[PDB]
Amino acid sequence: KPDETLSSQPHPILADHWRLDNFVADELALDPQPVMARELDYKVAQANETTVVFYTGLNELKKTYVSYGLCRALDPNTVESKNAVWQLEVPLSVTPETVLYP
Amino acid sequence: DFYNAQKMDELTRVMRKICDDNPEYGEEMVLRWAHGLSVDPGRVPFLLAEKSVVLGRQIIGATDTAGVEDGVKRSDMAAQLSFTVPIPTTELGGIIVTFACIKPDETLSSQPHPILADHWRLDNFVADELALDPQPVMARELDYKVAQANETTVVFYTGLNELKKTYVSYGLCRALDPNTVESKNAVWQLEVPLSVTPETVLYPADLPQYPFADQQAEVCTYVVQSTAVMPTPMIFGPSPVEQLAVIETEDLFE
Amino acid sequence: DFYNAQKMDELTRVMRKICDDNPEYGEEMVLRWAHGLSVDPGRVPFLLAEK
Amino acid sequence: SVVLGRQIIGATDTAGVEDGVKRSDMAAQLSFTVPIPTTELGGIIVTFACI
Amino acid sequence: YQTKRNVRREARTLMGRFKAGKLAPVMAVPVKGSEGGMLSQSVSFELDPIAGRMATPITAEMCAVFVPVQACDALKNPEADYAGMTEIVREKLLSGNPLFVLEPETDVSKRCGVNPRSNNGLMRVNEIVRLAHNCAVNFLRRRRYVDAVQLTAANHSTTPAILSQTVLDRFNGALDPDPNV
Amino acid sequence: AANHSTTPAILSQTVLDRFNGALDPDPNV
Repeated sequence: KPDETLSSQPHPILADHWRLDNFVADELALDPQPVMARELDYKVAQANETTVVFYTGLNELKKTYVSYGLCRALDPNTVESKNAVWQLEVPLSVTPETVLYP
Repeated sequence: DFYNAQKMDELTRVMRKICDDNPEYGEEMVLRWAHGLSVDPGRVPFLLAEKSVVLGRQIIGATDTAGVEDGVKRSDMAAQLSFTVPIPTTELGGIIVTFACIKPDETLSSQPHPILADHWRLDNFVADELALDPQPVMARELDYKVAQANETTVVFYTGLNELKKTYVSYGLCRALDPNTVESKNAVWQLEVPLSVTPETVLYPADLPQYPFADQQAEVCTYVVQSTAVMPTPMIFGPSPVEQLAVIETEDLFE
Repeated sequence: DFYNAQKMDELTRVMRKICDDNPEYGEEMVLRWAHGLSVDPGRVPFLLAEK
Repeated sequence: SVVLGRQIIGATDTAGVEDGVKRSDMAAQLSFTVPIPTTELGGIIVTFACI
Repeated sequence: YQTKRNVRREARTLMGRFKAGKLAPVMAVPVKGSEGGMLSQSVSFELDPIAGRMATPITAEMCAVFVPVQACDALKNPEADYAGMTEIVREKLLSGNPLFVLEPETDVSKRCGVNPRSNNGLMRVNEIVRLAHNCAVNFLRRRRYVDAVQLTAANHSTTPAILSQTVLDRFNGALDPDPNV
Repeated sequence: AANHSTTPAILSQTVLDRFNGALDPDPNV
């Protein structure tokens, strides 16, 4: 198998508005909040953005962030002699529960 | 007078030492300093780390008949840099931006010899003692790549024989033809126009890569690796649980 | 509920203890406290002696 | 003064192995440190390098 | 509430190419209020093949700049008075309207490694990264020479590097001397 | 029992487990 590491995922903080958190209000939050698509990868269709992938967590998208991919400025046509890229580009979003390779 | 002077002169140098020793506050901190005031500290940026290194070299030589006869070889350059610094806690936070820049040798190549490029004349030491004023340093004293009109122009106005304290040069012999030494092409240095715009902290907008086959190509190939641990006061609320089909189906709780 | 309550009730008393324990900032420091901010310190007066 | 060293690099391709093609590389290093002679009117120090 | 109780973790690995002689940004780690800890970054270097032998040394530098939110506000609102003061930004945060809003992707954002957000099918990224980069570039330039050319909040591409020693400083000169001294 | 060919591998960590999520939470908890 190749490396199982994500490459298409927006930064939880830098990809969203810079807003001041209400800590007091967040204390009174012990219910499952939605985690809609477009929070997991940027390769999302127009209709799928509103759909809810999984229904869990309060700021769970910030406990751990892991990414491994090429810079968006770089052209993949190059680095054919430094082609150190082999990772699973799973569609994500759709079918979040899946123990099966493509 | 001569007491207000010899004090304003000395006091002026103190002001000069603040603008440069405390940058990004020039012409504003000195004014507040004189009146006995201060500036807001938290607005200013600051540096966290600064690492530098010179790339190593490895030579790989061709073994085929053509390579052996001609003497073909390759140069490989690589380096590693890393730092570990603490993050500065702030009420409103901030952004940490990292940079990675590759530059050639910053050494002059076009500059006349102060002594051998001028007339051999006997200095008047007694007269030079009575010289404590800023003398001109006109163009044509810094490089020989100067237009006809620019020779008379004054680049900077400073120094008494300051062009002889230190002389540094690194360049090819003028007799040599650059068309040769294409297999010993160890030349990569900044050929800044000089003379014009003496004050400039900026590289030219287009720096060609002479040693590389493609000048417009991005020579380097960088791989970054960052790991950050950031204690934060965020709540990080709970993790829900899945639903069991047996419950609400067979009425285990009734 | 009864967990948001029994927490808001307890958290409310903490807010009450700040306005009185830190006067001349009532209804303004608690708001900044909840969001995790602070106030400008040098504007406020303070007492020197009391005999 | 010094006598140049020699290093031999041999071809490995089929033509080079059969014919026995090889190259000779010659290099040397020279340096000195001497005091400059002080004179009232000065002088010029000229260096030479001859093979 | 401004005390450490929990921890975050980030692990970003990126790959790309940057032209020599250009101050190329590589990464941008965000820091929010009342946060701290350890930061560890590493960058590798690998140049394209060079014909013949190289004797002129090539220098590679790694730099890190912390840009407060206060400085970024000044670039966004330069004409406004008191724009970058702590109280002004502190008050605007309480209003509710976000202090920084999303902008389209740019080379600085793409090179900093921040992945975009699909807002109605268009890639989006916060404006703070671009503003922070320009301020950081100016800060580096000011160290060599205070009266250096300053970049506005319209820059959306890399910048040329900064000389180690200017011509004026090399000769210990001055453009306009003073008569009193 | 109709499979007569190899099968794709199994992921080391699913998306749902990676984020510690759930498709349908419970109301009682």
